[PDB]
Amino acid sequence: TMYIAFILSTIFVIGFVGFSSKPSPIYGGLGLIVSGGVGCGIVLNFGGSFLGLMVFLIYLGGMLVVFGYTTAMATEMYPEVWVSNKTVFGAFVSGLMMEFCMVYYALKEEEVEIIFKFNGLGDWVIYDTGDSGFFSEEAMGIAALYSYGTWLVIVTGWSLLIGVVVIMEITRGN
Amino acid sequence: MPLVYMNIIMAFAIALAGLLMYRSHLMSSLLCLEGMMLSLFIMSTLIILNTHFTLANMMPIILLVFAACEAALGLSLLVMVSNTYGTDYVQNLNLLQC
Amino acid sequence: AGRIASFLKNAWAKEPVLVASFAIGGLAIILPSLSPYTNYAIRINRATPYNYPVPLRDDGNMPDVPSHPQDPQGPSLEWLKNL
Amino acid sequence: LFQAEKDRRVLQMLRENLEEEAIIMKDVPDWKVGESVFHTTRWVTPMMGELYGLRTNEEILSATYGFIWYT
Amino acid sequence: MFMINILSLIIPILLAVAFLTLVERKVLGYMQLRKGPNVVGPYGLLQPIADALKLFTKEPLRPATSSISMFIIAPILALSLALTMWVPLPMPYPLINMNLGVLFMLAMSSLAVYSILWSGWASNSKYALIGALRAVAQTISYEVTLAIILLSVLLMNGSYTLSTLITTQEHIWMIFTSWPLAMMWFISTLAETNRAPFDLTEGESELVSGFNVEYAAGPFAMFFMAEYANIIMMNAFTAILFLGASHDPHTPELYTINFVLKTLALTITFLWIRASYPRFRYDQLMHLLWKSFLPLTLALCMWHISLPIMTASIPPQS
Amino acid sequence: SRGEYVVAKLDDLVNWARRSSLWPMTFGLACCAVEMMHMAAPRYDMDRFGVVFRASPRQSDVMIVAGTLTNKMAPALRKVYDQMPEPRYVVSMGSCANGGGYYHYSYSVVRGCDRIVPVDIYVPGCPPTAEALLYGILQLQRKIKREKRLRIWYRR
Amino acid sequence: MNIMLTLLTNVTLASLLVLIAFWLPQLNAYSEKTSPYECGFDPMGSARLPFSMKFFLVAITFLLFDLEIALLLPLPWASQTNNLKTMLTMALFLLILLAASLAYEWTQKGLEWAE
Amino acid sequence: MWFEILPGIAVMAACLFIPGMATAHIHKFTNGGKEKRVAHFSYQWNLMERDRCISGVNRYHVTKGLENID
Amino acid sequence: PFFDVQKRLGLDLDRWMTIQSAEQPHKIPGRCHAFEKEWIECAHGIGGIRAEKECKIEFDDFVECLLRQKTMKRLSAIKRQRDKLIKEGKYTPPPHHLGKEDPRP
Ligand SMILES: COC1=C(OC)C(=O)C(C/C=C(\C)CC/C=C(/C)CC/C=C(\C)CC/C=C(\C)CC/C=C(\C)CC/C=C(\C)CC/C=C(\C)CC/C=C(\C)CC/C=C(\C)CCC=C(C)C)=C(C)C1=O
Ligand SMILES: CCCCCCCCCCCCCCCCCC(=O)OC[C@H](COP(=O)([O-])OCC[N+](C)(C)C)OC(=O)CCCCCCCCCCCCCCCCC
Ligand SMILES: CCCCCCCCCCCCCCCCC[C@@H](O)O[C@H](CO[C@H](O)CCCCCCCCCCCCCCC)COP(=O)(O)OCC[N+](C)(C)C
Ligand SMILES: CCCCCCCCCCCCCCCCC[C@@H](O)O[C@H](CO[C@H](O)CCCCCCCCCCCCCCC)COP(=O)(O)OCC[N+](C)(C)C
Ligand SMILES: CCCCCCCC/C=C\CCCCCCCC(=O)O[C@H](COC(=O)CCCCCCC/C=C/CCCCCCCC)COP(=O)(O)OCCN
Ligand SMILES: CCCCCCCCCCCCCCCCCC(=O)OC[C@H](COP(=O)(O)OCCN)OC(=O)CCCCCCCCCCCCCCCCC
Ligand code: SF4
Repeated sequence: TMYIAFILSTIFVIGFVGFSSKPSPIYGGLGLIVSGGVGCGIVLNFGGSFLGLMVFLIYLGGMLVVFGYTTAMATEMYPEVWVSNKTVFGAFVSGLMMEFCMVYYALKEEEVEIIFKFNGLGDWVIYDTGDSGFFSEEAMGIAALYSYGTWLVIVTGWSLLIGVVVIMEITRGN
Repeated sequence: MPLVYMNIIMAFAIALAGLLMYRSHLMSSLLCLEGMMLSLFIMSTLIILNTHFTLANMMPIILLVFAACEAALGLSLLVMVSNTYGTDYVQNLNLLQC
Repeated sequence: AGRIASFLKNAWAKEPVLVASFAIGGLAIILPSLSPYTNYAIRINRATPYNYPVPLRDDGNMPDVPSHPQDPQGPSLEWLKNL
Repeated sequence: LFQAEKDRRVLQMLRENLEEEAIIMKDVPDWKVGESVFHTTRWVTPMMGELYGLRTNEEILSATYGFIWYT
Repeated sequence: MFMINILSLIIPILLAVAFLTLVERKVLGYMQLRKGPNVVGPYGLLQPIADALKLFTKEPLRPATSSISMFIIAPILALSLALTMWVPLPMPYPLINMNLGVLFMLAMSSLAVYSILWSGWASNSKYALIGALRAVAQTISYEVTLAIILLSVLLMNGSYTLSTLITTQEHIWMIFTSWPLAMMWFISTLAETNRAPFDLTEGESELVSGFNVEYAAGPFAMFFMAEYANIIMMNAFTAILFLGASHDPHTPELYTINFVLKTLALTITFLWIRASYPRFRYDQLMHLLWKSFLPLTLALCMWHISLPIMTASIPPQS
Repeated sequence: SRGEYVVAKLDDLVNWARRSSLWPMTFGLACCAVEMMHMAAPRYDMDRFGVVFRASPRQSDVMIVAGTLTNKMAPALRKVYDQMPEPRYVVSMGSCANGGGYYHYSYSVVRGCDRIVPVDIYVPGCPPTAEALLYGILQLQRKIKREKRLRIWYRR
Repeated sequence: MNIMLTLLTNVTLASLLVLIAFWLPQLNAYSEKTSPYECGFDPMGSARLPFSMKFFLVAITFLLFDLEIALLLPLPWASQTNNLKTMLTMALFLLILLAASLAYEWTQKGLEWAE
Repeated sequence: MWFEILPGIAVMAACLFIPGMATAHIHKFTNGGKEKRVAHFSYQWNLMERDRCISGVNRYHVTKGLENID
Repeated sequence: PFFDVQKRLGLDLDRWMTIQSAEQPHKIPGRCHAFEKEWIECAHGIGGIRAEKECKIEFDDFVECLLRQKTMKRLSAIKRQRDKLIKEGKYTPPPHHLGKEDPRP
């Protein structure tokens, strides 16, 4: 077992608690990068190496632009960190306490939330016995974006081009 | 359901609560909005990899594409607001009233 | 044709990078529809056996399905051997 | 050959898991050993805990993460 | 034995970094008609040792206005990622054999970007902030171009495994196959590693040492080590990707010797370029990639997608 | 004694590193700075001896005050000297830095940089030749070679 | 497991280097030494004030093009399919749309930094 | 002269030789004098696990043959 | 609301991706291909109301294959009982479960 997936899920939740308590965009981006890397690890354990690396790379590229924008638009004289503000520390501690309560309850018993029912057992238990051979099922399914999924490619490309046009039009000003 | 799905859904709920509770900056809200889609990506790929839905493996990529399209839209609106007011504070977006 | 020649002369003297970029892109778009080896590439991708060849239950009326792999019936990769 | 070996190994692990289940769940008031959780009688592939349920952590780890962690 | 292999991968890399410092000093000196360090040891061989001891026995200070947490983390992240990039390189056998070994290096490089950003922002000084923003722009441009160039070159290969790169380059060289992409990739690696003419984050002429202006003693040495490790790692990646060496499974030492020689040749080419050219402006660097490399990169990507199909030369998947 | 031998060897090792790796700050004020360039030049290459210019004061061990120090400039010199981390050394080069020089009786010149910073080596001349400055650097190295910080501490 | 061990080793070595750097040498800090650097004079303002970003549009275009390269990355596996013509058409379609985005921005002057 | 640069490049090359040769020697040492098995797919991993099981010593590199079947 | 242009024109825009029993690349089977096929075949052509009333057994088997809730309940029950039995020394695991056997090839 080794509980690697559960530990990484907990770190994922902690990073979300950080950037949702929202100290300042610098530390929010730091927490979001940490969460993205840990999510890459989670999906790597579950099987998807390409998907994990892709989400990590995309968020690493995206948080770079956010740093440049918060240096320009969203900065103040004394940027707030988690211990700097009472509201930020309160929200961070509340999120941490809620996550720890859920973790403890799930480990001690089969925790059924008000929304869904969760069973405390092996992520290794839920896995499948069967195997593929001499190809990666995830890689083949993603590569089927071009043979299958011609419609998805069309709508995605149109959306990207229109996004370029839109961001040029919004910032026109005048 | 395993506890992994519980953690991912809890992270999504935390990010959703972060977006709905503004503090001062619009940029922090955009970061919370980007985290929600990260959690959605992780949840969808965990579900798809577990059931061996081979053709669904392309869905998380489209999810990422429209995620960053939304991020681009938000950054453009943020620069226009900053040009108008000097800061990205949400308090300045008060000219229109209900 | 003189207008086109003058435009290409001016573009090659001001933006050779763009001239080369468009030429390479146009060659990439057009050439595959004229090359005779595209069908060969398709057949080579088909000839790769990723999964197991599940056998058919013989009904006594399948003359084109070999009884043994070495039988003359069945697909032949002799074209691929000498390629 | 590997298909035959895989089927025989899977069936043997299921049989010994069933024997251990019969030994353990003998004092349980309402418990039928080997009862399926599916209405259908079609053969259903064991998940991971039906095979490597009552086994050592080393074997469990190898079976569940050996391929992914092998670098 | 795996810990032993990790140590054998780490310690020689640091030693090679120190002697790359010495080699760059001497090569620049001889190109500038000087001798370079030749006094500290025999042919100046103890100069890196003297520099390292001096730096780590000197006093390091945290600026009064700095954010101490991100002030410390940044050199740690830089050196950690610099050492980590070496683990999937086949020489001829990788330490960690990854099915997708190239995307791992791309992701780790994109993460290695943030060390300089966080060190500059944490220092809380105007020169550091200017260097950090120069880093932002540089990473934008080189990142997009690097992604597409690597895509095309690996498309000539069949997969994302560096051992498969060796197998592909068994007979000829990817430089002979795709030299234009090789030129653009070399320029992109210069930009990625922040070497001249693209040394804009640490541009001494405009900024006083750039993003690490406030870093002193040990934390500065870690940034220097990380930069030089990145230089050597990128040159090794280029040598593997474009200058393929013959591999003999029973005597693998020959591949190691050839790989090391090609890596040293590319590193010396880096030093040569630094001695030979002036420095770009960062707006001119951004306009160089987007307006010159990106069109050619897209056209060559289309060409290298089409070429295997039209010539029936699609590489095997595995 | 064993401890005395160990501390002697250790502080010989530490002094060797500091002597053999000297990083002057990129800081020149007047005509004496041209002779620093000629010391950096191929004829008297200072890079041979491990002497390398660094722009940032945080990454410099030696401050070579080469030129006239004016009243309008003295605060900047003291500021950069303070920002240099320890151990740090000062080489005053030329008459203007040493004493007053040609401008000793002037309303706008500080009569010696030793009024502002603690100077370790004084190099005379107007300007000192590149060989004279190199001799001063070597004399500074020999002065570092005599430092016994660990030997003082052991007997402290 | 192996990759986790490698990452732990690298991080531990870097942290040990930092710890040695911050504890081995003699420390002597005061207000003047740790003040910020501005070429010898006190800074007029603060380094936390907004720093105008003259290439704000190129950053957003970079986000979109990063999405495009993410879409293009699975091409080596897509070239092993039997529908080579459909795969080629879709790959070229995506590349042509990326080129069209670049051409539109270039002609509409989105690559020119703000003055 | 320009050949005073060679000792530094020689030391750098000697340092760069160590990782690859060390990795090759360790791979051969921990795999019975043979190359480390490359398992990029589930089929190759299943082959390695079968080799471990049939070896009788819990080592996949201990290869068995005709003398073992009969 | 729903304009079935796909059905009218004979096109296929997302029906290939709607379900996991459809044509997959390299004929890779889904985890619950058999259960999904059985449920779809049961519920075809009778509408939503009759599908929910009458194919409930097939849907329950499909959901069981998807989520594995009853299976995990049984496994947790067996684990708890075994842990209780070995806590008081009333159960001794066999060597083949303790790792002292030679498995099958
Ligand atoms: C003020 O007006 C001016 C002047 O004045 C008046 C002038 O004069 C000049 C003239 C000056 C110039 C023209 C140039 C000056 C400007 C510059 C910017 C300098 C230019 C110089 C260069 C371009 C080249 C010089 C080199 C430089 C600058 C690099 C600096 C070197 C370093 C930072 C080296 C430090 C890093 C190191 C040593 C690496 C770290 C160490 C290691 C990794 C080693 C560790 C090893 C281990 C841990 C392994 C140990 C274990 C082992 C061995 C085995 C153990 C095994 C076991 C099993 C135990 C000008 C222009 C001027 O305008
Ligand atoms: C947080 C990291 C933990 C893991 C560390 C893993 C190994 C680290 C290896 C790198 C070491 C880096 C430093 C190298 C040596 C040079 C510096 C040096 O000597 O520093 C030592 C430091 C030196 O103190 P200093 O602050 O004067 O340092 C100046 C050092 N010189 C003069 C050389 C510049 O020693 C101490 O701080 C402690 C000295 C004795 C006083 C003890 C106080 C009590 C607390 C500690 C003892 C244990 C108490 C147990 C009971 C607790 C409950 C009551
Ligand atoms: C980088 C990784 C960390 C390494 C940690 C240290 C590892 C060992 C470092 C290697 C030590 C090298 C010592 C070099 C000896 C100096 C060479 C010799 O020339 O110096 C002579 C003697 O030097 C000094 O007397 C002592 C130097 C050091 C003597 C040995 C110190 C202890 C070394 C062994 C302990 C190292 C391990 C313990 C710490 C980890 C005096 O000559 P010098 O005047 O200058 O030269 C002027 C130039 N001229 C001649 C042209 C004019
Ligand atoms: C022309 C109509 C104009 C009015 C409607 C406009 C609506 C937007 C434009 C939509 C145009 C495309 C619609 C048709 C999509 C075809 C999808 C699919 O059915 O055809 C593909 C055929 O693709 C063809 O190669 C050409 C695809 C289209 C080429 C680019 C057209 C771009 C036009 C749209 C521009 C962007 C604007 C979109 C928003 C307005 C599949 O062929 P196949 O080989 O069996 O796939 C293998 C599947 N297997 C494995 C199961 C067998
Ligand atoms: C449809 C097939 C091609 C598919 C895509 C091609 C690959 C990608 C190339 C497109 C990327 C973007 C293209 C952008 C083009 C417009 C950009 C532009 O505005 O250029 C202007 C206009 O300059 C021009 O001359 C327009 C470019 C003309 C090139 C088109 C030539 C057509 C090529 C025909 C092929 C002929 C074959 C000759 C082969 C020669 C050897 C290769 C100059 O730029 P400046 O704004 O002045 O620079 C900043 C100065 N302050
Ligand atoms: C075979 C077994 C092993 C044999 C060798 C064992 C030792 C190896 C080296 C271990 C590290 C050093 C250990 C401590 C050495 C003594 C340091 C010391 O106590 O110095 C105190 C003293 C401070 O000055 P003080 O007299 O207190 O005056 C107060 C200020 N007015 O003086 C000072 O602080 C002087 C300033 C420098 C002090 C630090 C440097 C000491 C020597 C370190 C050499 C190794 C450096 C390695 C660097 C990292 C790797 C690159
Ligand atoms: S001492 Fe002479 S050469 Fe030097 S700065 Fe003064 S006037 Fe110039």
